[PDB]
Amino acid sequence: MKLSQDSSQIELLKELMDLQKDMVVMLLSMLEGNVVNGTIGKQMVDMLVESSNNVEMILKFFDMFLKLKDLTSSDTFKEYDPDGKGVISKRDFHKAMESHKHYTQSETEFLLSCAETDENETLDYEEFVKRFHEPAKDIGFNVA
Repeated sequence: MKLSQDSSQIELLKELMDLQKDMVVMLLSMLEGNVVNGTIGKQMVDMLVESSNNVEMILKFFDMFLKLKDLTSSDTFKEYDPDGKGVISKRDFHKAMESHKHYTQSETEFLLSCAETDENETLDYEEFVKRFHEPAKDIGFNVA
């Protein structure tokens, strides 16, 4: 959450979320050959309950950045961006989100903060949904 809002700390976020993927992969390997009501499962569940709040935040992050692809693919946003130029405005993206209505006020504010716009207040949603959706789609599948 901290690095996503910042603009310079993008490669660090990529490295951190690659470390996250490798952690989840090791966790999956720890359950390889699992049995019903096993000690390893007991201990993983204990760890998850111990760190439940952090998993809550991680899951919320992944969900809000997984719904971004559906928002982009919706026809309401296609009306706002009639051509495939890949560039949309701040009002335009905000109104698209507010019509999409599946994002709360806090989620919309966080998305706007994580969205970087230049002097024209226009962002590239074709990279905004690749810098975040793809790592989310990659890690969250392993978490699931």
